[PDB]
Amino acid sequence: GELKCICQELKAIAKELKAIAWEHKAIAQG
Amino acid sequence: GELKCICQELKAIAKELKAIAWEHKAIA
Amino acid sequence: GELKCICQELKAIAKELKAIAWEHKAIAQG
Amino acid sequence: GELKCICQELKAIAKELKAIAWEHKAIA
Amino acid sequence: GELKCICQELKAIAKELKAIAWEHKAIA
Amino acid sequence: GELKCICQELKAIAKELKAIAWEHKAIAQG
Repeated sequence: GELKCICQELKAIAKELKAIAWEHKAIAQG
Repeated sequence: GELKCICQELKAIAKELKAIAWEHKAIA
Repeated sequence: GELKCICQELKAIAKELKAIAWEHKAIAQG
Repeated sequence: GELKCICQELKAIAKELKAIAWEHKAIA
Repeated sequence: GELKCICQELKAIAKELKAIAWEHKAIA
Repeated sequence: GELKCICQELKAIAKELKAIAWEHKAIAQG
């Protein structure tokens, strides 16, 4: 069960980092 | 119990990153 | 020994990200 | 398939962090 | 030696995040 | 093969976070 959780949470982490990346780009573009 | 710990900490990490993401949403 | 280290370092990582999150909120609040 | 998933997601994470890093390069 | 590598890299990651955190402390 | 990938990607992640850290410091220094 632990490995499934780890997979799931890393998916969430990748998701949020993409959001942060897109927000940085948006901020830089004015 | 290491794998359980790893799962738990990653949950926390995901939570904090969401908080950071929603902050960036603000201020464009 | 490796898995213990991994657990320990992820604890540290979660800690620092919470710090960063709180600092962002503080910055946004003026 | 959990280990494969973990590998794949870490790839994505590395990719996004590089994007963030290059943004910071801009604006000094 | 993969698990050792993972441990080592996570140590580095924690270190860099602490640096980033203390930067944010500055500038409020 | 999966563990090798995980090791490799974490190396990349550590690398980018160091870059981000250095950029923050540079920004703070004016």
